[PDB]
Amino acid sequence: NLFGEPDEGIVISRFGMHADVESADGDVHRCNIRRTIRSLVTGDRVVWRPGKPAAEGVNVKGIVEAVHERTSVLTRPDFYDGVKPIAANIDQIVIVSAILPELSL
RNA sequence: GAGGGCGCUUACCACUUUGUGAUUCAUGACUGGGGUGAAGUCGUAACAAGGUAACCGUAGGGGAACCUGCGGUUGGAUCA
Ligand SMILES: [Mg+2]
Ligand SMILES: [Mg+2]
Ligand SMILES: [Mg+2]
Repeated sequence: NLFGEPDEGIVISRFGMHADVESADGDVHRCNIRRTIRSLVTGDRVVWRPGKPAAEGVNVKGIVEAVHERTSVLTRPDFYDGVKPIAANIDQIVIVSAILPELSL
């Protein structure tokens, strides 16, 4: 409760119980998520509010309220896990491989 | 004179000092695991004969669930 300013920002990472949300200027600010969120991935623009600092200048978390529409999505299914999206909202993929341990085709 | 007092000295001994142990609390870089986490990643181990029957003890292996070797049990199916 007692949330802050609704704004657009880019999610840095995903940690299940919470997520790292970068603001519109480059501020690392971790936030938890809304219970109605079906999925949240790395690099997804969201609607979020950075809570309210209890101590003056020292805040713990904010919340991520809403999720914008997807440009792309990387959904890969799995046995006994179902279809799970990994990443989204991307234009280019770079397949990176090495000769060690193996280089398969 | 007898005797007493003072003073001195000795015995006992508190506090106090050094050397060096035992024990206890607080602090403590670092470090060992474990628990609590529905949505995160990695795999599909076990529960059906769960797709190499499982489990226990022990040794070795490797991100990991685990696997292999030896021995035992049925808390195993199908089987005469
Ligand atoms: Mg299995
Ligand atoms: Mg099995
Ligand atoms: Mg056996």
